[PDB]
Amino acid sequence: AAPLAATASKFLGCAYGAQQAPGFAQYWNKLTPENGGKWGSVEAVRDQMDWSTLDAAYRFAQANQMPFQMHVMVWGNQQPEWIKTLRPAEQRREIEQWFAAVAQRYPDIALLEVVNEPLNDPPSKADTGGGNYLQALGGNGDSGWEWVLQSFRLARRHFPHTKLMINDYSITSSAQATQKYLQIVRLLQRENLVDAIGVQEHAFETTPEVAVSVHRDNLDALAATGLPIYITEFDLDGPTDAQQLADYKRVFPVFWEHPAVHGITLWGFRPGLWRDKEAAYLIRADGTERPALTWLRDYVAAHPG
Ligand SMILES: O[C@@H]1[C@@H](O)[C@H](O)OC[C@H]1O
Ligand SMILES: [Ca+2]
Repeated sequence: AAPLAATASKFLGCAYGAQQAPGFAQYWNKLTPENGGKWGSVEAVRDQMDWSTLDAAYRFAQANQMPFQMHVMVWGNQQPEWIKTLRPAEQRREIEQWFAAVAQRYPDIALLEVVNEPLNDPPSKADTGGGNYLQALGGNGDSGWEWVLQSFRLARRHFPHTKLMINDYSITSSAQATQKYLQIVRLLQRENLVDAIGVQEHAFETTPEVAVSVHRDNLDALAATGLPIYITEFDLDGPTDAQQLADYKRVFPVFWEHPAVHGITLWGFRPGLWRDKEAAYLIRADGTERPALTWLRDYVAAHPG
């Protein structure tokens, strides 16, 4: 039994970790580590690196010839706790060492997610896993996004052959948010710092009060940069099987059939994925496939692009 996108022109991948492991390669052909590549997962204690969970995702991806998306170098959650109180110069040396460490250990990263959530969750908080290192990367600076520039400069320096991606949520749901995001992309491109645009597209981003057409128009706007688009963390809630199925039919094709979208990654498929309470899983606890998954296999087989 072969992955859904086996004969398609773009990948259909999934978040990977212990609860998503069973049967993974029979469904998906690309992966992102759900949690193990966050900095606070690897370096919870300063200067001792626990690569075990990240190694598990990378080794699995390689064993299965699937592209690996490193998630994530800079974010405002699940960052180490010890960095919060260091002076910015010291924080910066730690950031640099984290970049260099990842680059050395993982030579075959397909897509490096350098910054996730610049419009929503910058590393500027000092709560649990907040990081509080925005000023180590120059803060907002002249342009308003200096720290994003600095993060991508470090990634270019340390990963000279790797495709660099920016990622965020609640982008395609509004023109104003898409224009905001594209200002960051514009600033990055002044120095040719970014290679791909990611948008997460969780359930909360694609609800029907905003028409799918508006998401399509914003995809076109993002695509106007000439950069490839990736849908990075897709999920649709399933309080009933039928709501989930109807949502899949309404939402999924718009992203899948967009000529600038070069891959979609679901944010899990088995119970225990992030939106478990909302029953976003496509396979039930008893191992059975839900009607949205039945539909999705057929739809992807019929849409190779
Ligand atoms: O790491 C993921 C993040 O990028 C996004 O906010 O969705 C939840 C997290 O699991
Ligand atoms: Ca260190």
